[PDB]
Amino acid sequence: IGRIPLWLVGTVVGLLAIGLLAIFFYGSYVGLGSSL
Amino acid sequence: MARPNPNKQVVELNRSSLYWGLLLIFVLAVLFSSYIFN
Amino acid sequence: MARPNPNKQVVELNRSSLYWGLLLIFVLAVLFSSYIFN
Amino acid sequence: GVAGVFGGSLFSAMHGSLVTSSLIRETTENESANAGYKFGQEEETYNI
Amino acid sequence: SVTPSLKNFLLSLVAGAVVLAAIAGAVTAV
Amino acid sequence: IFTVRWLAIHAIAVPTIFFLGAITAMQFIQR
Amino acid sequence: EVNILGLTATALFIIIPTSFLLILYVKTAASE
Amino acid sequence: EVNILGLTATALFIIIPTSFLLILYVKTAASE
Amino acid sequence: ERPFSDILTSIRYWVIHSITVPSLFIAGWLFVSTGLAYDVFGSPRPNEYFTEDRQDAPLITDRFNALEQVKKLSAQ
Amino acid sequence: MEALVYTFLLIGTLGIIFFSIFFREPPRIA
Amino acid sequence: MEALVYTFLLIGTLGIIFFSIFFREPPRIA
Amino acid sequence: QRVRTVLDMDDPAKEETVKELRKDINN
Amino acid sequence: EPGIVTPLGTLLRPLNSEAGKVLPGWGTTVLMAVAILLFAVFLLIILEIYNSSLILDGVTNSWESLA
Amino acid sequence: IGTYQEKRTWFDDADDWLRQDRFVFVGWSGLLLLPCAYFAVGGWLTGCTFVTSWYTHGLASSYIEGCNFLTAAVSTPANSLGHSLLFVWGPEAQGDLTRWFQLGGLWAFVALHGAFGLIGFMLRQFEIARSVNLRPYNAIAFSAPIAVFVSVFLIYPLGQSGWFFAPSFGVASIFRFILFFQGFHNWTLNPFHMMGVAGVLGAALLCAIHGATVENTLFEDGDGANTFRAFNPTQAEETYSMVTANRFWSQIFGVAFSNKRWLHFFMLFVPVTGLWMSALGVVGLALNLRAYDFVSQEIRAAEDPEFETFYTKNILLNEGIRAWMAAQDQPHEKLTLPEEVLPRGNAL
Amino acid sequence: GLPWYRVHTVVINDPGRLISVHLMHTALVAGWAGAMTLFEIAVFDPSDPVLNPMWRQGMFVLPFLTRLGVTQSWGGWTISGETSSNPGIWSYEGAAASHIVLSGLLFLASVWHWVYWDLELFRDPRTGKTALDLPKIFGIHLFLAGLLCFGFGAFHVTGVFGPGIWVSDPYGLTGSVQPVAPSWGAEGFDPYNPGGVPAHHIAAGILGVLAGLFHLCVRPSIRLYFGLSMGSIESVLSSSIAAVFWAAFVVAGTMWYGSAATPIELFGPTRYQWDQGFFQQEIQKRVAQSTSEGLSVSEAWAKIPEKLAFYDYIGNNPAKGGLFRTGAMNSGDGIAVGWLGHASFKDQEGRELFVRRMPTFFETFPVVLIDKDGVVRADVPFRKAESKYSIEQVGVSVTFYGGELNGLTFTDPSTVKKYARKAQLGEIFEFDRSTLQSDGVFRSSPRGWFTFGHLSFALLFFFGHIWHGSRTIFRDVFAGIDED
Ligand code: CLA
Ligand code: CLA
Ligand code: CLA
Ligand SMILES: CC(C)=CCC/C(C)=C/CC/C(C)=C/CC/C(C)=C/CC/C(C)=C/CC/C(C)=C/CC/C(C)=C/CC/C(C)=C/CC/C(C)=C/CC1=CC(=O)C(C)=C(C)C1=O
Ligand SMILES: CCCCCCCCCCCCCCCC(=O)OC[C@H](COP(=O)(O)OC[C@@H](O)CO)OC(=O)CCCCCCCCCCCCCCC
Ligand SMILES: CC1=C(/C=C/C(C)=C/C=C/C(C)=C/C=C/C=C(C)/C=C/C=C(C)/C=C/C2=C(C)CCCC2(C)C)C(C)(C)CCC1
Ligand SMILES: CC1=C(/C=C/C(C)=C\C=C/C(C)=C/C=C/C=C(C)/C=C/C=C(C)/C=C/C2=C(C)CCCC2(C)C)C(C)(C)CCC1
Ligand SMILES: CC1=C(/C=C/C(C)=C\C=C\C(C)=C\C=C\C=C(C)\C=C\C=C(C)\C=C\C2=C(C)CCCC2(C)C)C(C)(C)CCC1
Ligand SMILES: [Fe+2]
Ligand code: NA
Repeated sequence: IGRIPLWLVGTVVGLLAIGLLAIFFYGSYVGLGSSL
Repeated sequence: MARPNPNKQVVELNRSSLYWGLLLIFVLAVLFSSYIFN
Repeated sequence: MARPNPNKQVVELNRSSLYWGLLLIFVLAVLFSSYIFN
Repeated sequence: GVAGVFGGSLFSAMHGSLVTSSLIRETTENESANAGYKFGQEEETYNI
Repeated sequence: SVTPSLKNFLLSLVAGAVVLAAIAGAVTAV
Repeated sequence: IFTVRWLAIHAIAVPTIFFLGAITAMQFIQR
Repeated sequence: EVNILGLTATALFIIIPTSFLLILYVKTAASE
Repeated sequence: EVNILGLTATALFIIIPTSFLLILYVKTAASE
Repeated sequence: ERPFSDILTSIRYWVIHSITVPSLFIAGWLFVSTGLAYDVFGSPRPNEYFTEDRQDAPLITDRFNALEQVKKLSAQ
Repeated sequence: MEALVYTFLLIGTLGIIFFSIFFREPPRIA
Repeated sequence: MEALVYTFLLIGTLGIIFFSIFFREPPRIA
Repeated sequence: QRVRTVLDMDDPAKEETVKELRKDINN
Repeated sequence: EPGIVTPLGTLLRPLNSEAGKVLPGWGTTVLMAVAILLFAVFLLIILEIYNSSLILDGVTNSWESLA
Repeated sequence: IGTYQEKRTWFDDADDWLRQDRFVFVGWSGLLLLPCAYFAVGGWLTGCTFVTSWYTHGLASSYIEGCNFLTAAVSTPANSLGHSLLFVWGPEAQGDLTRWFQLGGLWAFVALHGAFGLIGFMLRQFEIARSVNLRPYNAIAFSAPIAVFVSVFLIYPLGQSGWFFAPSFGVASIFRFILFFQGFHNWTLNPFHMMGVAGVLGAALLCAIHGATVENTLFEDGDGANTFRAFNPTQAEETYSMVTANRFWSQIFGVAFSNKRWLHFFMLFVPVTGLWMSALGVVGLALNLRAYDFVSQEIRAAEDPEFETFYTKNILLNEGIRAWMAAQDQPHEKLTLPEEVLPRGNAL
Repeated sequence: GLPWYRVHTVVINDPGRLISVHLMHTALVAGWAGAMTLFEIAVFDPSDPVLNPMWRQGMFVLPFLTRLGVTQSWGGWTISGETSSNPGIWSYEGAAASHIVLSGLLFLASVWHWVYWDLELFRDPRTGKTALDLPKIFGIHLFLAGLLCFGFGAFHVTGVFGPGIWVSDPYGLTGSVQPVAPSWGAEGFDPYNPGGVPAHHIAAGILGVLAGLFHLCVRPSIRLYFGLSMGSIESVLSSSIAAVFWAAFVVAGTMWYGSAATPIELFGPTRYQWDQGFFQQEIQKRVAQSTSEGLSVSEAWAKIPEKLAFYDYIGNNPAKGGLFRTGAMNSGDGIAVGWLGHASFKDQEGRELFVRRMPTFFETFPVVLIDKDGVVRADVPFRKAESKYSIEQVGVSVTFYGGELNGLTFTDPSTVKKYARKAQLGEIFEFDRSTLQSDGVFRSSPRGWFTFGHLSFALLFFFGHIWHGSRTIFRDVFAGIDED
């Protein structure tokens, strides 16, 4: 209980979510679904 | 002479005049349907 | 339970309901006249 | 915008249902359930 | 005769029976 | 715990994470 | 091929007066 | 010319529900 | 009651979730990278869309012989 | 419908006269 | 006859709107 | 009579025909 | 207060003489559930027959069936 | 029940376990809602991810091949497969899951399970409303979207030649379905669709206007300027001045609501009515009954090359949509129509 | 007072007045049935039952009449191509006037029950309050329903005492009202088998009688009684609405999908028959069979009947109308007066081209003449300025082999384009459009109108059932809870 911050946990989850969104958007310009 | 109308009257249609009017309408109907259909 | 019906009720339609009914009927006629006349 | 108009209809139906269900009995299947008290009191109706 | 569609339908109703049996056991548990 | 909340949260969480991994993997395939 | 003009004429000349007299009779019987 | 069927349909769809709503209104206001 | 606000702060959650969640991420990696998704769900790879016999989109034209037609015109 | 409308009108007349005979208002004032 | 039908229904609905706006029942209970 | 002709001559007029759709694996 | 006494009314009176007269326990709930299950299986059978998805030897599900 | 002994059976224990205050309510209808909705969302998410459409439609509808969330979808089966329910044990699949997915049986799976999940969930609104004892107007309200689901995903493909004309579960798939009804059915012109549009737009209108009116009549109720904390769930007074609101809209719009029972019933009424009328419209379109032609307009435009309307432009544009889209949209039709029979404008 | 949507709730607790409104409705629907039958007899033209069938004339209740046995009327005609036999009292107009007399009798009975409503039959003996024993009432009506189903299945449809069913040819050529023997096997559940209906009715009536016996002798359970509120009339209202829209869904589904209970000679072809090339493959295989042995073209096609070519025409299709494309299909694109024949198209060097037909979804489809294999060889061009597919340079010629037009081949003028456009719809027919001031757009079949109305009503009654189920389950919160 309270050993690592809840706000910091939310920050780490947010960094992973933004990273996944960035990876998904990056995959649209390269490879399959890149029209090239 | 005031806001409500003292000349207001209610309508009365008894059953005898009802039956007479209905008979009148349907007798006019049987008389003129054959002629409008022509 | 007697000679008159105990379940007799009166009907109430205020001016708002009158307006809503007339609006519904007239807008329905407005919409569907172009299709009925075609 | 499509999500918002569909959600606006959804939230309209939802709010309407949740607060027309939350009715303390002042309007019965007659015009109103005034037998408890007639019009003219601050005793508020409904529930939230 | 016993058409493959009918045989598969019989196995299908048996499978549905055991699926609802497992669901009943699960809702009986927990 | 293995209560109804445990079962519901895990039934939602496990395949979402599994498929998120699968899609992140599919982000790097070239024709 | 069905004379709809005469049909609607007969239908209206029945319906409008019988309904009107029924309204008047109902208000006479209700309000004595 | 003139679509008499459509004219009749539109005319009755006006008058009959309109007369219905008006008659309940005037009978409701007659006996409040 | 665990209203979900305490478990994230607790390190005991992340003791076992630093293995299960990356294990599922790696499981998805091997699942699609080993072609198992293609093999299980019938997904065709990018180099097996137009075979030598037909150069256009595959056409269906059947109801009852559907499985025999997929054995005819699948990705070999 | 040629004969049917005259049939409706004749039946209406018969029903009206039947109701006027039987479902009439009772004769009051002498 | 087509055009006057549309004109009449439109101006009639506008008339009902006008009548409901200015000659409504005065509001009660709040 | 001639089974291959009658399907093939229903083919240009209407391709959704039962005669064309049944037993299309052999074609 | 008393209703109008009627000959056909007192004829058919026993058929309305047991309003609410109800058996306790669960009754035949198991039997009606079994009947509903058999009825649902029969309905699924006729559905899959009428879907051309339960092929039988004699049923063709086509206009040729009445040929 | 009703002052009886009511000797406890397995039904009583099962009902007592099903009606408990949990993280998510289960109830008796949870026997249907939870598994059916689970397979519905799982099938849609898997078919958007792995299950392809290179068999059925001959196009890409999966995450594995280059389709985004806006592009991938659970595609419908093919017209040649008819209205078959496509069971795993059905004659099409014959118990092969790998080729069941490829023939599009997952679409029928998701559609049937989504229907039964809808049944279970709105049954659950009955179960909750009975558990805590108020009217199920939530169920009467949600009766309209399930009618929409029935009319769109079941009644229309049942009336058509097969599930191929059903809406595939997706984003661009529903977009294609919308454009299909535009080109082939003239679905904008149908009055039932017009009443559906009116109902939903009026419902969004009512939601926005009611929320804003309540929020701008919220009284003082405190000294902090954050008015949300100025509300107290304990207090029995109204959070908003409905008198002030009524006189405001009486002087702005002319007519205003005077009874909040009528207000909230009307904002319940408009979307349900609109969805029900549009559902009846889709029921009409299921049998290819469409509001397509205005016979006076085509007759007068035929005898006079000078008369035209935006309606006439829309009809000709519908012919364009049909001609240029059905060629690949309906692969079973073998539409190898050349370009000189496909119609054009000048320079385009 | 009472809201306008509530005026009928005054008789929820008055069984006598419930009888009154039920009998009033029965009178109204009986009068409507009689009026519609006489109206459709007045509009009906039996001059050409071969080429101008009643389902092409917007006929709705006469096909339900003919399906069950009545085939002739009082005027001296029969729709089966024969002259009238002895008509008796049970003709079309006889049934209409009989339903009118029923309407009057039911009207007078409704008035009687309205006036006399407090019968002791409606009063409970133990408590003295007005009550109805709904499980016993249901047992009674289940016994009568089983008896009526058994009588209709063992006496009418079997032909031992009734006439049978209007059965037909598989392609809608030869059909009449005849008895059919029941089938107890799998073919008994064959939907297109006419023999399944008598076995269906016999088994269903027997089962209904036995179930009525259990409902008469056995009482319900307390748990079930407080479960679905059997002691209330709103529960039986909701359940009855549920059952009737279930039946409406069944009827609409069978009407669209075709059945032995849906004769093609009374209701027209099917959209699935058109899309699946049913009459087309029939006509073509008959021609191929006649060509294979003996007779050649231009006389073998004359062996093709007048009915089948009319059936193979999308203007007869139920899936081509509109909501407001109103009236008979004859009023749409004229009355059919004759069959031209099969338009045969040849190229300049000589090879048979085929016209691509117009599917149900398309209001307008391109007219293309495609090769024997399935290659595009000619088309009516939009640009008319490019390629080698325009008719005047490809050189196609239209031949015909049928009734009115058999051996005059056209190659030069726009007549070949006109006949390609006409045959692109199916078989080419002459229609007269001046008799009914016919317009040209495609009207809807009576099947389509039936199925549209009953699907919409079934879904609306789904709303009615779910609402009355809500009201019945939740009668405590709809009426009042009084601060608890
Ligand atoms: C003296 C009794 C009588 C007789 C002999 C007839 C005879 C006829 N009627 Mg009629 N009718 C009657 C009474 C009668 N009617 C009454 C009292 C009413 C008022 C409700 C009607 C209202 C009526 C209408 C609206 C119509 C007819 C029509 C017809 C004609 C064709 C019927 C048909 O083939 O459709 C087929 C009949 C059916 C498909 C009924 C099926 C019954 C369903 C399946 C019951 C399902 C629920 C059931 C209780 C379940 C049982 C469960 C089991 C286990 C027991 C036919 C000549 C039709 C016509 O041609 O117009 C004149 C038509 O339009 N009638
Ligand atoms: C569900 C029952 C049913 C069915 C399937 C049919 C089917 C049919 N009827 Mg019919 N009819 C019925 C009930 C039914 N009818 C009833 C109860 C009546 C008494 C009023 C009539 C009276 C009647 C007449 C007089 C005629 C027909 C005719 C026909 C045939 C032509 C198509 C048509 O109906 O026009 C088109 C159908 C529509 C345009 C449907 C309207 C779409 C919806 C309902 C509009 C919604 C209402 C809307 C608010 C109205 C606003 C409009 C307003 C502005 C005027 C057709 C096969 C014609 C015929 O062929 O004669 C034999 C004919 O002349 N019917
Ligand atoms: C045979 C089926 C049936 C029966 C017996 C009832 C009976 C009843 N309903 Mg109900 N209902 C039904 C089906 C049925 N309903 C369906 C299908 C729907 C979905 C549309 C509803 C939706 C519904 C609602 C929302 C409500 C009721 C209500 C009521 C109660 C009083 C309303 C009333 O009748 O006053 C008179 C009705 C009118 C004056 C309606 C006006 C006439 C309409 C607009 C046009 C009529 C056209 C023509 C004459 C007939 C065409 C219909 C026919 C072809 C089917 C009453 C006991 C009320 C209730 O629940 O009580 C609390 C209520 O508010 N019903
Ligand atoms: C020459 C000329 C005139 C040319 C015009 C030609 C022309 C284009 C004509 C138009 C044709 C025509 C009418 C087309 C429309 C046809 C159409 C689709 C009709 C729909 C018909 C129909 C039956 C639809 C069914 C669906 C349905 C029920 C929709 C109803 C929609 C509807 C009425 C919505 C409500 C609208 C609205 C203004 C909401 C009220 C909001 C408001 C005033 C709140 C006030 C308020 C808010 C509070 O929060 C509080 C607290 C208080 C107190 C309070 O007061
Ligand atoms: C310069 C000012 C600008 C505004 C002028 C234009 C405003 C138009 C007035 C709104 C319409 C009035 C509706 C009457 C119906 C009416 O007044 O009902 C009456 C109702 C008031 O009900 P109450 O609150 O009195 O109900 C409680 C009672 O039971 C107790 O007394 O009004 C409303 O529900 C709120 C207004 C909704 C307005 C609905 C919008 C209707 C759209 C009309 C579209 C017409 C078709 C196109 C035109 C051809
Ligand atoms: C008294 C009497 C009698 C009889 C009489 C009569 C003759 C009656 C009748 C009657 C009738 C003759 C009836 C009919 C009717 C009709 C109806 C009943 C109808 C209707 C309607 C509806 C329901 C509609 C609806 C709708 C609309 C609105 C439009 C279109 C669409 C729809 C469908 C939605 C006699 C002497 C014999 C004997 C005994 C006594
Ligand atoms: C198919 C099928 C099945 C079933 C299954 C299931 C039931 C499951 C599942 C599942 C699931 C359930 C899945 C999932 C997925 C998900 C995902 C893939 C996600 C996502 C993505 C994204 C992109 C996101 C974003 C976001 C948002 C928007 C929200 C929040 C924030 C974030 C950022 C996270 C089986 C095999 C049995 C058999 C039959 C068929
Ligand atoms: C909890 C939360 C969340 C999450 C969030 C996040 C994710 C956050 C973050 C964030 C971050 C993560 C941030 C960062 C930052 C940083 C910054 C902003 C900085 C800076 C600075 C500068 C300006 C720079 C400069 C420079 C240059 C220019 C280059 C190189 C060198 C140097 C470094 C000097 C969510 C939404 C889910 C929910 C709600 C809340
Ligand atoms: Fe509110
Ligand atoms: Na252009």
